[PDB]
Amino acid sequence: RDVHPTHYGRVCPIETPEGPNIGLINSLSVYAQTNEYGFLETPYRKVTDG
Amino acid sequence: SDEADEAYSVTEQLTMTGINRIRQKINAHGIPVYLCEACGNPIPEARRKIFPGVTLCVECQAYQERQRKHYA
Amino acid sequence: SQLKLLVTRGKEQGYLTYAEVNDHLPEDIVDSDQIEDIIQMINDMGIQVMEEAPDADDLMLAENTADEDAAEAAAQVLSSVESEIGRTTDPVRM
Amino acid sequence: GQNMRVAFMPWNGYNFEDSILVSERVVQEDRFTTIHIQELACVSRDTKL
Amino acid sequence: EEFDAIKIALASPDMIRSWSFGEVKKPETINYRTFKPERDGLFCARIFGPVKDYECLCGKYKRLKHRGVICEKCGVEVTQTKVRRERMGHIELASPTAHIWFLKSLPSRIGLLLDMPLRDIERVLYFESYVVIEGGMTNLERQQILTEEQYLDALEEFGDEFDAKMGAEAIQALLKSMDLEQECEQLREELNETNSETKRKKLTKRIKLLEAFVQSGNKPEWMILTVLPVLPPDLRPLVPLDGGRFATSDLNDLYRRVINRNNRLKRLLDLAAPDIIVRNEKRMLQEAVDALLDNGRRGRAITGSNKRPLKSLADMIKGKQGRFRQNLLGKRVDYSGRSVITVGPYLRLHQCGLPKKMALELFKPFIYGKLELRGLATTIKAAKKMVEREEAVVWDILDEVIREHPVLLNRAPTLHRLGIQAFEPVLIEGKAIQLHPLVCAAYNADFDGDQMAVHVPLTLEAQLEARALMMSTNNILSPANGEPIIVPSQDVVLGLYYMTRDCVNAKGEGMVLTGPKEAERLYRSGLASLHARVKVRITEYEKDANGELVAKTSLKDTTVGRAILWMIVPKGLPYSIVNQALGKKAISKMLNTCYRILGLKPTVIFADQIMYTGFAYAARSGASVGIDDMVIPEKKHEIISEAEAEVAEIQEQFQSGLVTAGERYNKVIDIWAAANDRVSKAMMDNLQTETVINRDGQEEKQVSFNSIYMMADSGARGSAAQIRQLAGMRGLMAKPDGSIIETPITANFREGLNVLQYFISTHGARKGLADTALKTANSGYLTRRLVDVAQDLVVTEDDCGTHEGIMMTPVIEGGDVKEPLRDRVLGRVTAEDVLKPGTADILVPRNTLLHEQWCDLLEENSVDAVKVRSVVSCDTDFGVCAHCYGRDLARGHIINKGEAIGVIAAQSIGEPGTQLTMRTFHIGSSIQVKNKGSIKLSNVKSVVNSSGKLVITSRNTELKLIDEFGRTKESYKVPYGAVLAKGDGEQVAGGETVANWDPHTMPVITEVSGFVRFTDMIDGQTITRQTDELTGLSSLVVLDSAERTAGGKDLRPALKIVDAQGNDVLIPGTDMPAQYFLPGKAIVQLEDGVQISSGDTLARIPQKDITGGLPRVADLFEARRPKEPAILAEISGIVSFGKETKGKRRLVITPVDGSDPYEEMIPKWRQLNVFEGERVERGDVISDGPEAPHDILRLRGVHAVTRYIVNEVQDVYRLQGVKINDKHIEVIVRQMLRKATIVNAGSSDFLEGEQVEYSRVKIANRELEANGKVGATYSRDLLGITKASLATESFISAASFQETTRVLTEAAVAGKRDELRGLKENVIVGRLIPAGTGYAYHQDRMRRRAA
Amino acid sequence: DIVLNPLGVPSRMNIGQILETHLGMAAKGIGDKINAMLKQQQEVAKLREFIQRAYDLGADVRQKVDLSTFSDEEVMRLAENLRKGMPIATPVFDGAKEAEIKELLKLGDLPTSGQIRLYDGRTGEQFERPVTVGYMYMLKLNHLVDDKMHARSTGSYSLVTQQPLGGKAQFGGQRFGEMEVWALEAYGAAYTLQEMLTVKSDDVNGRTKMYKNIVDGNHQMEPGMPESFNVLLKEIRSLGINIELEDE
Amino acid sequence: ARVTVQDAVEKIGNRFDLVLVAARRARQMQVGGKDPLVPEENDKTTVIALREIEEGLINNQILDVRERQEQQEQEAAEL
Ligand SMILES: [Mg+2]
Ligand SMILES: [Zn+2]
Ligand SMILES: [Zn+2]
Ligand SMILES: [Zn+2]
Repeated sequence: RDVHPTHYGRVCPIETPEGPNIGLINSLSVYAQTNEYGFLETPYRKVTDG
Repeated sequence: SDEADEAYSVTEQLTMTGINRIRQKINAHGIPVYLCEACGNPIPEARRKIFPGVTLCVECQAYQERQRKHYA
Repeated sequence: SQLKLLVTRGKEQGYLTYAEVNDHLPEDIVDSDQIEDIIQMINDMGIQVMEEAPDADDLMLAENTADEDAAEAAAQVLSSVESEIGRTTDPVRM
Repeated sequence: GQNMRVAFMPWNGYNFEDSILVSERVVQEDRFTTIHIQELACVSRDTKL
Repeated sequence: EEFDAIKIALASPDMIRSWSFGEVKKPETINYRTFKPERDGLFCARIFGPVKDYECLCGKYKRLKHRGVICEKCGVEVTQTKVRRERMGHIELASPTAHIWFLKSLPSRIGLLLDMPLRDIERVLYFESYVVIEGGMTNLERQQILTEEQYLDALEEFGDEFDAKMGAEAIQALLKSMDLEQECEQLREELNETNSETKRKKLTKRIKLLEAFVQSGNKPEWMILTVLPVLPPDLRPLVPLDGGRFATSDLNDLYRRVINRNNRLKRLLDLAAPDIIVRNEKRMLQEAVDALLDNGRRGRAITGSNKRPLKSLADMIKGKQGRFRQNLLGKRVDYSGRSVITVGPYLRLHQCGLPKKMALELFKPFIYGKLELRGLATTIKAAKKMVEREEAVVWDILDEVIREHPVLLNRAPTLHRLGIQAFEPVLIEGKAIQLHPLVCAAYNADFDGDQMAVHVPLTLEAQLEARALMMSTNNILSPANGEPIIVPSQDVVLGLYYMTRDCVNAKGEGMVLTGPKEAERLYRSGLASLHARVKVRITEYEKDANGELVAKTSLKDTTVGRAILWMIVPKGLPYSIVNQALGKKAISKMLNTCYRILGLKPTVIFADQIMYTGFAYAARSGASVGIDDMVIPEKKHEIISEAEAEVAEIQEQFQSGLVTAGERYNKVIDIWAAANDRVSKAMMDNLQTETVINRDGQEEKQVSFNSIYMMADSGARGSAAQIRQLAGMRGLMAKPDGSIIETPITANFREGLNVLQYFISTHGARKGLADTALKTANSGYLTRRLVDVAQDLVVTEDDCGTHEGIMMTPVIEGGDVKEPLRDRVLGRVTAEDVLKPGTADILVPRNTLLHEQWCDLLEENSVDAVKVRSVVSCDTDFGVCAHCYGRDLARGHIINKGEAIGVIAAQSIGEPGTQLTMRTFHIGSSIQVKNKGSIKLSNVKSVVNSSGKLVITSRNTELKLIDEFGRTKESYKVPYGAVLAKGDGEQVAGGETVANWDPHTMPVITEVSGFVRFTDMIDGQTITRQTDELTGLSSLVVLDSAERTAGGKDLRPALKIVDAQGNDVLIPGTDMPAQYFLPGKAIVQLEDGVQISSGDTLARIPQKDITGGLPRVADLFEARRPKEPAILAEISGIVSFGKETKGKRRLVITPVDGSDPYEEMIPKWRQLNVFEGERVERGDVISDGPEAPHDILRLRGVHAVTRYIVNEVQDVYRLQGVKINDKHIEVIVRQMLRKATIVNAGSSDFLEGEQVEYSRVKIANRELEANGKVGATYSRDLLGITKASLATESFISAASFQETTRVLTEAAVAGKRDELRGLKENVIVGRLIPAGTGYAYHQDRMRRRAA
Repeated sequence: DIVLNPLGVPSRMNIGQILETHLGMAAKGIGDKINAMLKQQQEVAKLREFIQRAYDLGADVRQKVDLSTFSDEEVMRLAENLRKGMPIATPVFDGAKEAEIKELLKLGDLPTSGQIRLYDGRTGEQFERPVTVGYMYMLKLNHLVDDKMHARSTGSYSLVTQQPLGGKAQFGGQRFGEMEVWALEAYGAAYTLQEMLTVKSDDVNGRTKMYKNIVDGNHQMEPGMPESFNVLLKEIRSLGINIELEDE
Repeated sequence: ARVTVQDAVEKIGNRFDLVLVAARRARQMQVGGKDPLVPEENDKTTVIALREIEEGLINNQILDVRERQEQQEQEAAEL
């Protein structure tokens, strides 16, 4: 029912229907997709040396 | 009241009890020890200054925290 | 006798698990119908689980029913079913 | 929804706990006058009689 | 139909035929073309009556005159069609069959009725194994089962004079062939001869069973069905759904299966198939019937065409959907409604608003009656068309039906009995039930869309009850404590707190006013502000005379605000109540003083006037909130820099190897919480006194009018914590594991929160949600469990006539007095008369309802303890007398006769339970007197040492603090032998230390002062070579058991005290000579060669969490023995040791002379806090730790355990800050410790070691010892609620909340003629409840009966 | 228009709505300035300088518009679509820092404090202590009242257990469940309870005798015995259990 | 037309016998038994019964005395 520190960008922390089942109805985040194998995956900007 | 305000009070309780548990763990009061309470080694006075009343060295302290990580 | 040790652990610990009971059970029966009977008996015994998950909090917290005069007969049925032989269940298999 | 000129002040407690106090200029203009559409069915079955 | 007690018993077969209306024979139900019922299947016409009212099946007879005649063509008794709902038909099961309940109930009814284990019964039933049935006398025991080959041989063994069957025929033969009087005689025989307490225990148990089963009207073979009744046709219908699809119940399916298998078995018998066939068929029929009854206990249900197991007759009674819990308590209700509630401040508090349309839909019958009365519609149909047109006059007639007709208004969960209040109505445009505002605190209802439901009371008794008991203005005192529950909540208190404050230089400064009236005439016209400090001439009416009101004009020095508030305060109050700031606490104790002084009418009308003026001036304040209102401290950036540098210190010191990772984490979290408290204080001191303004001079500072500060000061909303989060930083989010994250939120809400910080906030926010989602869904479990145990309890005597109550004093936990005496003896009635400290008097008669006048007297004379009568010692039989419950109620007078106090008690304990943390929750060497006041020592056993200081030689000397008043102002618990300084009952000075002792180590200080030597101290055997060897301290310390030899275990470690020659002086008073013996780890320091002083540390012996949740209360009432039970004395006498260390060392205690031999086995892994040479009082702390309440009850007595439970659960509440009066906990305890045990029956007829309940045995011995005979000793028990509710005189009650099957079957075999006269019972069977108004009715029926 | 409750903000840390109220107030400030500049209709140069002030506005952004590219017959269209109020944006965690709002209020002519003196509309005298105003965006959740309202005097009835079961808006009584019964037992109310679950609800003769008595203006209740308990007897008796009623 | 009953509960105590007595009295005034003894304020019979309780002119004893009086007045009109 809880938020784990890897939901950052893969599930909205502040969208889930309070009441009977909180946290079981997570909402897929804005920019996030589905991996090839099926996991969730968010974007990042590749940083080179600096 | 509301379904948010109850949650606020519960979260305040949770963080309060946590913070008080970790303020209770720090000693900051006691009599100087001058040497380990486990191995007899000396506690260097810098570390005693950082925590008044350190019953352990840093070695024995780390060892005890490390056994306690497995929570036994 | 060890299934009686399952009984005493269910008494003390306050629950059991599928792994616990499946550990203590008398070997060589494993029909899964005798198993369902014995699990219903342990439920009817002092233990009131049968579990999967250990706990359990304020959500229906600190529940119990004494149910005296059922424990002595249920534990008896356990110790008798183990010691003598493994009884058949249902009637198609009969 | 639609944006409308709010003002924070108690005003006689027609908003005591969490209430709102909408002024009839909001209800005249039909700016919450929302529309609902229904599907009433009336079947015609085949009774033995 | 006012019948009687209901009665239950076995279902005798010919009885089951008398219930019949013709055997069902065929599995058909209906006819697939014409949907009449086929004859005769589960349905029928001739069996279970006609389909259409007064109409035959074939249709020959179709008139009311022909009722009764059965048509000659299809035999259908032409009668009503509701007779289709009461006729039971039966089945003629060809072979017999075993009723599953009397087979698999758990303790088998047949098992312990035949003296036979269950597995053999399953053998004989499922054809596993043969069994003898009266095998004569050649070789075989009667119960002696066999197997196939054994029976085959035995037929060659004894083919004659032999009788062996198998199947239901066998069990029925055994039960029938049994003769119960024979077994009673045999069992009384072996009770005589076989003298083995376990043996004759179970022997006498089974004889108890058989005598019970005989004294019923039953017979043992009725447990094996031959005839099995079918439920009627209309309790398991076959409704024609639209489309030809029928939607039948499941019992049709099960009965179809059973009728199939019965017919098939009969068909097999006609052919005489081989025995495998008939055996498998009888097994199939057995499984079919066993699935009919319970569909469980058989191992695997037989699911229907779904994958969902089909419900069965033992399952339409059971569960939270069976008829008991789902249709005998929770039933829909005509004449109800609901809507969105709303605000509606224009109401007096005794009238809820209400829509015109809900009114004209609830009161149609009333309207119709009135409209046929005023001739506006000659017939009722005309009146219907009228009120369905909504014409002009039906609104007038509706206003004439809704004049004095109280609607009941309910909210969704109705926790406490204020949850369901009535109101009058006031017809309203709209569709929101405009509720009052004040009552919302009672309902616990904000207006965020919550929906209250209105019922309507039909009758006339119900209208008088919805007016004289449930009206809104008769329940303003909360049932759980006398304080009013009409506390003004949020806009009203902000209105007053803005009204009655004072800014330093407003208009109209200092000008005097002629009264309140021109205070308003100044304010409204604008010549002076609402608040600017001002002399007026108030006129307060104090009423010190007997009911008088003595006017007294004056010139109080006030504002205009307080004065304009004064025009609303009624007469009797004094003006010093509205001269202060009028926060929320003060504005509520305004109403409290009003109710305590002027009664109820002026308090009601005054609460309404307060809400009106509060809303008015709260609107006039314009108390708005804006973004310039949250002032950040300008000293915030510095504090955050400073703490973020201290973390730099700990980081540098961690990467120097000086502190572990745990230590740096703790230190970091410590410096962040410190920065947090500093920043919050800095903001709050930039916020509170911030406003600085200037009266005709330089400057001056005052409390501010920062809108958020008034909203945080009044008590309207919030506090300093939320004001922290809005302005200062907001703490350290705690991740839901429980571990607190170390990355604090250095920002706040007036500033932003960058992504990380908001996200870290998400953890704790969602944990709060995921708990207040489980709390709202499991909110009433505690009230449910309490009203199960404490329900049938009704105040049914005017005066029990006793003199035995519990002693009340103000609790003091080693400090400032927590709970004074006027909060505990406020309502309860005294037990024995009270004497002023000289006795001087008879201060209060023993039966004086201690209302606040008597608390006035008690607090004027400084009374310290008032032995007040208490619910747990009332001497009433099935009830609780009028006085001893006291007075508390929504009213303020003595409790009426009958008012069901069990329920309102359980609800007083259960509605604040919503206001408590659902997770459990743990909070975590010298005495220092507070102030002036003498010292007071109880149980003090001191010695006048030759040193001078004082030392206590008693284990349990409490160090109190008495004044010259005599009151107990402070109390402290001295450990053993603490070094004491001042006198015993003497005077000391304030704030001065008076007692010191050894923190961790236990002195063994001597008794008198005499010479010393040693005995039995041989090193290696009893002692060891100890010494602080840098000092010369020869310490031959007592050896423990693991270091003393196996003869050393037989040795006695000792300290002998020699007199001046070599002998041993008697211990003063006793004749044990002068010496102290000692246990293992009795660390010795000195040796033989010194004369001791009183206070000699002859040895050195080494060595609280308060759970505060709701589950602590659940476990308190469950009375579970804790983990480490406080070992406790058992016989008031000398102490000693026992058989040394058989794993658990054995204590031994001995009285003066009496039954000495008590020895106790103790896990020697735990300290024994007792001396080796003392006289442990009964009920004395041998060890420490939480002590089991059962031990309290068995050692000390009732009042001890009741004071224990009440103080423990009161700790659990007043930790959280929740008020609940102790009547309620005491009554739940009186329901706890109801059962009893016996020691010696004697002149009674109860079994000795039997458990029987207190009321029954007490009336038994009361009437016997009332005769010339002798009583019966009983040892009181104490059950948890979940088990103390488990025993009930009724079975209709215990069939609701216990598991139904065990209740029904136990009552069934026992033939228990259950009366009525509970509350679950009558609410089930739908007659008058015997609690409230129904009590006079039940007294009526009591008079009817027994005459 | 709407007059919310200030006592709801400090207790619930959602100061977001107050910042939104100030920003919306400023946005309609820009809108009304455009409205005047357009309704006193000036020339496109005035609107260009002003709207171009409204879009540049101080701190760095990713927005720059350069209204010297629009034609006159576009900036007039743009102004007409802005006169209702200049729609301001605020990406979620990159919001409008308060100094930006104070400056966008100075671009109007509102009071930078964000608060206005409000004269009451009945007594016509100044609310002391300037209140907040501004335009808050308010939805309308579909928990409308005329879907929740409901009332049932005598509707249909169920089939196996004769209880109120009506359909339309659950066209039947409210679930007078168990805890409500504990409430009504807690009072002395016994007759109200009885007619709450014997007459009004189940007893299929008691209810019509009740209705005839009500229409006759004679508030009695000849209760009888529920129908649910009668079904409970027939079930408990369908088992092998003789349940009866002693008669005395 | 009556906010409380508190005067009534003062006069005829127990707060439940009040309910029962008032209900009986109200059935008298509604069904054609009798007419009120207090000047009606066009209130329904429930309020009028609580009020007549409030004056100490209806209670259980007085109602039973009138039961007796009407029972004995009938037997002298049956003859
Ligand atoms: Mg709500
Ligand atoms: Zn060390
Ligand atoms: Zn016929
Ligand atoms: Zn009593």
